[PDB]
Amino acid sequence: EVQLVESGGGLVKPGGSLRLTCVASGFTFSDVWLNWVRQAPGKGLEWVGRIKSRTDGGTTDYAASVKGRFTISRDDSKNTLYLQMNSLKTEDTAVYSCTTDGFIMIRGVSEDYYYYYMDVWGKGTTVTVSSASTKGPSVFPLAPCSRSTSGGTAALGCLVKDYFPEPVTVSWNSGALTSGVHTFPAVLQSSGLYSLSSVVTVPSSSLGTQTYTCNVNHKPSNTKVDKRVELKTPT
Amino acid sequence: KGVRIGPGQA
Amino acid sequence: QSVLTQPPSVSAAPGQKVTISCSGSSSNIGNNYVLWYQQFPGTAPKLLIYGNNKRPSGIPDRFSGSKSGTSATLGITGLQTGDEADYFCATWDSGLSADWVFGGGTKLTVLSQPKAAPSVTLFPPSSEELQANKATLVCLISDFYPGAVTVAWKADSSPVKAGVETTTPSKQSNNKYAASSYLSLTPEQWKSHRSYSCQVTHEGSTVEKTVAPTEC
Repeated sequence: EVQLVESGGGLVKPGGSLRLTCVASGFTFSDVWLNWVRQAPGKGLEWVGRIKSRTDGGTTDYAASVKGRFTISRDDSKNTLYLQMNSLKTEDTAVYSCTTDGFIMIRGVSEDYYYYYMDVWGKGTTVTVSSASTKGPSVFPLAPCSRSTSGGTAALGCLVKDYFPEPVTVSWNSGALTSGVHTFPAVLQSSGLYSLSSVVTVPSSSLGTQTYTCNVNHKPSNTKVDKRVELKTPT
Repeated sequence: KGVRIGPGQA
Repeated sequence: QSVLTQPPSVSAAPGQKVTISCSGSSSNIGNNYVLWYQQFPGTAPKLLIYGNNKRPSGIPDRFSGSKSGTSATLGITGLQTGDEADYFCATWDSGLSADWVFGGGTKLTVLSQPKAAPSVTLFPPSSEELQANKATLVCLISDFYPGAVTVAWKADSSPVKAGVETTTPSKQSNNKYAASSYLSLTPEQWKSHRSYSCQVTHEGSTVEKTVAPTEC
């Protein structure tokens, strides 16, 4: 039962501060070095800093990207690790995890070799630095540029723009339409707002036979939008 | 004693 | 943008072999030892290789590692469907802070179904959005397998990177993958070009869609 659990993540305005906590259990905390690492959406892992064990000095090292703004400290009596973040910037947005430095020991014919590595990993806590706040989405119709031609299929849809926070739900014709429907995962903009699209594929030669209305629901802001999408009928 | 292979090690 | 560079994805059938490269510099891979990790969704990274080529107990010899100059490689033979996961390299920097540094990660797909090219649909900005003083071109990409593509936008056949936001690929209900990309422009810019294209590359083949302001 070896584990690390972090908490404290949340939404913070640029220039703000936030303190994260990481509780360890199942092993002798005071004996190991610990790290804070972070990973922004769709990007690679980035080491934030470390704090050595009391026996090795208990000193800290920080990535160039955070030194001077972030402070790492430990409390061996509480098996707790801390990360004090000040002067937060939007680029500090990411999932923050704590890890320990462990090792594989090899008994050589003379000396014992210790190979260190990030051993235990917490599941992370999410930190969002943005000036964004609860906002309903603007819904726009998605219709093909070139007019649809009979035979084959046509795609139509709804663009659900600038909402926050997740999630949003989309149904078509009050749920009566599910066939050929595909709602895509949202994209996150630099502004901190999300946007997603939902599209339905239908027989081209069928356009004009009925109507298509997307029902968008954004519970966080208690906003509901019903928008009919009208495509040009094949000529 | 012992050889330490990793960051900030002896 | 990762300190260590790895190909985004790799794939092969069961029983086959693959290699995953990790490129760095003298200050990281060049001076120090390479580690490799295997990671499954919602699970902590697992040590596969340490000391460039040593396997922890439990890791079978199908897994091997090697280091040469400023690059390292992870080899996996006798592919098992159970190997489908993400793999990333790691080592430390020789700088003043001795940072642990990591590769961006490589998704290994163990082919369990035939490859499927992506279906691409490109929508122009709607008249309603243009009247709201905004313009978004929407490129929807679906049903591809393996789950990795690269997206490139063009305006008047010229590359465009600014204003582009592309999502990571996500598994669909049917086990194939989807992704989307958005190109944001002002209404004025939108009307200035004659054509715009969303080109999706998957397993060496490119699928393309185009829209023209005059036609919409």
